[PDB]
Amino acid sequence: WTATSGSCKGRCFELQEVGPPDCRCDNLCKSYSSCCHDFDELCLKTARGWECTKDRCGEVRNEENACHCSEDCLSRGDCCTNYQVVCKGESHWVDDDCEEIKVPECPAGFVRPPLIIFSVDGFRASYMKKGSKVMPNIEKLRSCGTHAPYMRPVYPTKTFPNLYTLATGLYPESHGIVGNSMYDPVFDASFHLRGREKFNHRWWGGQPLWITATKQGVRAGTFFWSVSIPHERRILTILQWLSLPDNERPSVYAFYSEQPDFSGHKYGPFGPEMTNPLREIDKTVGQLMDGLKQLRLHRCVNVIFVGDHGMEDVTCDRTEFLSNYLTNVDDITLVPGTLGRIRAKSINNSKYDPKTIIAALTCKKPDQHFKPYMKQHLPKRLHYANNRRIEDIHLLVDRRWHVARKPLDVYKKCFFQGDHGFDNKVNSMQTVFVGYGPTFKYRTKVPPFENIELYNVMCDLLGLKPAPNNGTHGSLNHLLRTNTFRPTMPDEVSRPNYPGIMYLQSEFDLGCTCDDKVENKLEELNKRLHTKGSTKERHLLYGRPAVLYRTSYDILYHTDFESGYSEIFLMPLWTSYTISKQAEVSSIPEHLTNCVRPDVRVSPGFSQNCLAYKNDKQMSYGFLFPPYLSSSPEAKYDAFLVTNMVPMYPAFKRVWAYFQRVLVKKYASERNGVNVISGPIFDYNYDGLRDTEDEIKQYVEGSSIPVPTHYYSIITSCLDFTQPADKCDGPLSVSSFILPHRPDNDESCNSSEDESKWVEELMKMHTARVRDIEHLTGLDFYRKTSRSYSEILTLKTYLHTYES
Ligand SMILES: *[C@@H]1O[C@H](CO)[C@@H](O[C@@H]2O[C@H](CO)[C@@H](O[C@@H]3O[C@H](CO[C@H]4O[C@H](CO)[C@@H](O)[C@H](O[C@H]5O[C@H](CO)[C@@H](O)[C@H](O)[C@@H]5O[C@H]5O[C@H](CO)[C@@H](O)[C@H](O)[C@@H]5O)[C@@H]4O)[C@@H](O)[C@H](O[C@H]4O[C@H](CO)[C@@H](O)[C@H](O)[C@@H]4O[C@H]4O[C@H](CO)[C@@H](O)[C@H](O)[C@@H]4O)[C@@H]3O)[C@H](O)[C@H]2NC(C)=O)[C@H](O)[C@H]1NC(C)=O
Ligand SMILES: Cn1c(C(=O)NC2CS(=O)(=O)C2)cnc1COc1cc(Cl)c(C#N)cc1C(C)(C)C
Ligand SMILES: [Ca+2]
Ligand SMILES: [Ca+2]
Ligand SMILES: [Cl-]
Ligand SMILES: [Cl-]
Ligand SMILES: [K+]
Ligand code: NA
Ligand SMILES: [Zn+2]
Repeated sequence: WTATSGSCKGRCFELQEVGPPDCRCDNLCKSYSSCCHDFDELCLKTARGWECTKDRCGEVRNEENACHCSEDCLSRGDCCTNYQVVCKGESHWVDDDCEEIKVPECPAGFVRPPLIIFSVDGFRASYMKKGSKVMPNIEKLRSCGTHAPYMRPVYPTKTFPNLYTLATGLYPESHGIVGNSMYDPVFDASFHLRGREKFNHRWWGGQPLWITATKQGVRAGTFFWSVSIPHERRILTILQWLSLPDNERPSVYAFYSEQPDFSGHKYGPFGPEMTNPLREIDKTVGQLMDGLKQLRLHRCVNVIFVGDHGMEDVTCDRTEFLSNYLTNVDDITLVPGTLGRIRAKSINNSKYDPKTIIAALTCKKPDQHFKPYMKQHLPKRLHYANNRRIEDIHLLVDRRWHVARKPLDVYKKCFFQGDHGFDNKVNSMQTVFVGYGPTFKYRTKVPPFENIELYNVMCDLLGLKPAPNNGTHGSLNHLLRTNTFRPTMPDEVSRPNYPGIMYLQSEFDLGCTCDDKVENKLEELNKRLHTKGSTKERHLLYGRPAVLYRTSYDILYHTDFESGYSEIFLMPLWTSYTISKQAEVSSIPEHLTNCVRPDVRVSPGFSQNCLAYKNDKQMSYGFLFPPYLSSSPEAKYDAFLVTNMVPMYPAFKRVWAYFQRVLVKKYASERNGVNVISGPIFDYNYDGLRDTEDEIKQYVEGSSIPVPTHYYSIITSCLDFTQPADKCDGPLSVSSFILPHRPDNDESCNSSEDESKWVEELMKMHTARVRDIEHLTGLDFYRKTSRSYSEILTLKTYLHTYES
């Protein structure tokens, strides 16, 4: 109950929320049924529209007008945005030449350049080129400022997840807004876009920019705009706030447009009806820039033009129905559409079985347009699991499709021709970034980056210390003229041991055999040299990874590879090797098929053993440095050391062997050599973070050998592929993956076929950033290169997406 019979006189769009049941005049007032009686009359004026005309110039102020063309309007801060153009012979901002903004050019009393975030819903990356002819203001921002070819959203590629990631620098799993609808079992409550539920603070985790700003003495405008406030009035409201006195004036502002998403849903991304919404957004940008120019702020304010997600072609007829797969279809609740999430109708149902639901959804139809996953099995690059609001069963829906429970759900609740929410690597989901202003670079292209990075930059732009987030601070320094954040490499926590030969063969009782007894003085000194690190400059190109937690580990050198061998996990944390373009692939000789060799540098008590793998009927083993890429028959013996062995499901060994036997050499040939770092990952609680050993849920039967949840590889080469990987003078090129270590290949529908037909496709789905691997391993890579640390941070954030 509000008492809506106070007044908004002189409080229109007040910045501090006065508290119920005083009546409100800020702009959530609408969403709470709490506006003062006179809010519309006083705060939402519309008379005479939004543009000065020649006849209004010098008018007598009339306070009923929506905006003013009277002589006193600039000092009152409420002219129509085109006032100077119409009434003072000025040029529209868009008609002026691009002029570099080397320093902020701010009115007196401005302590720092303001930041305006101009967010556009559903603005697909390719609109920048395809609509260029009708968006002159946006094209000027883009060509004059700093821009990327596109910006990668987070998954799911929906509005609230992406805008709140923008505001927090957090993955949806961490901020809590994991979809446009959710259930929180702990709260026992449901969240929807409609409804008033979404306004409860309990949903919204992390620390959004406006709170970061306010805690550190920087004032913010509103970020949420009521749907009934027209765009022209949101712009005027921002410009009015910008004429407040210095002690009252915000430094950060946001403007939000429901378009072009709104029309894209109706008309598809490139429907003829989409030209007009693009024109209208551009005109709104024009109003802001002309309003800034009137206030002498157009060379003072940093503007960020950013989208939340793109838009794909999606129709009613491209819908998969769970009722075509399950019989029990009425025992589930599906969160439907461009993703699926499944849980039980009743938690009083003890008969509900995830495993049978998954099996009933797996490769059941030959052209099936969705794939089921337990959420812990989703590609780690989605970071979509560590939240109670994300249901254990997930469906990744093919682009251009929907999933629904039953057909009646689609015609008792055709219309739409566009939608979004797919995998965030999908081209049609990519969105836009432009930064324009004194702090951004001039006429600069930057590579595509992820929207989780922007929070740190926005904090830099405003002199704020960012709250802890998923960005990599420094990775976007290259966007900025000044206000760079000069990151420093994290300190190594554990220093390695460098063991020599300390154990006689007979001290080992591992139940291993190798056929390796086959006796020179030239070749005697050589082997010694290799075991002491003589080839290490070839195989370890970017220094040793730093271990950023407390543990016990050994560096082991070999002719063909170097490893960091964990005494706690009984296997390498990392294995590093370089494969030149000219390298030869060989087979595992017949006599060496089951060969495993004790490592006389490492104690029996810190070694794996062969017996465990023999007794474990489900578990086999593989090798991190592949025997197939041995430099010589003699070097090959090194690859069979027990210190190179790792636990692997037979089904996973199909993947791993094909990667090691065929793909590494392919990459070396295409990229002119590669450096490979491979190792295990343990993420049993699916939080994206290295497990401690007391979190491991599975071991090789009857042993203390932990079973990895995933295997990674980082594959680096020279960006200038005329230079070999091992003699690269300039920037690097990387691709990485985090393959799930699964006992079946049920994820791959074509896995009964030869590996040449499915393995590479799996690996692409599980592409990863180096930084993803860093979080999962507590390692820090690229410690010793020629390159600046900011560049390396950019490289560590790169994702190879394999889109056309
Ligand atoms: C992306 O970046 C983010 C942000 O940097 C990273 O997330 C951080 O990870 C940290 C490590 O996991 C984590 O730290 C823990 O937090 C506990 C304090 O928590 C509250 O306070 C903060 C600060 O204001 C707040 O942000 C938190 O927010 C969560 O809480 C609610 C969820 O209901 C939501 O409002 C919000 O969305 C957020 O949810 C998300 O995070 C939680 C976990 O915090 C998830 O469960 C959700 O799914 C969702 O993802 C909190 O309100 C602190 O209590 C923990 O301490 C334990 O462990 C330490 C080890 O040193 C030790 O001292 C103790 O043993 C202690 O153990 C005791 O508690 C145990 C666990 O309950 C118990 O089992 C023991 O036996 C003991 O009693 C811990 O420090 C930090 O909170 C999050 N921050 C955020 C915002 O998510 C994220 O990791 C990054 N992602 C990647 C991939 O890098
Ligand atoms: C998205 N949105 C809506 C909306 O969705 N309205 C419909 C749901 S309805 O049914 O109520 C009508 C209204 N205003 C906004 C803008 O919100 C933002 C803008 C930016 Cl720039 C950032 C950042 N950084 C963050 C946000 C929020 C979402 C975190 C507040
Ligand atoms: Ca949206
Ligand atoms: Ca973990
Ligand atoms: Cl916004
Ligand atoms: Cl959703
Ligand atoms: K076995
Ligand atoms: Na399969
Ligand atoms: Zn939409």
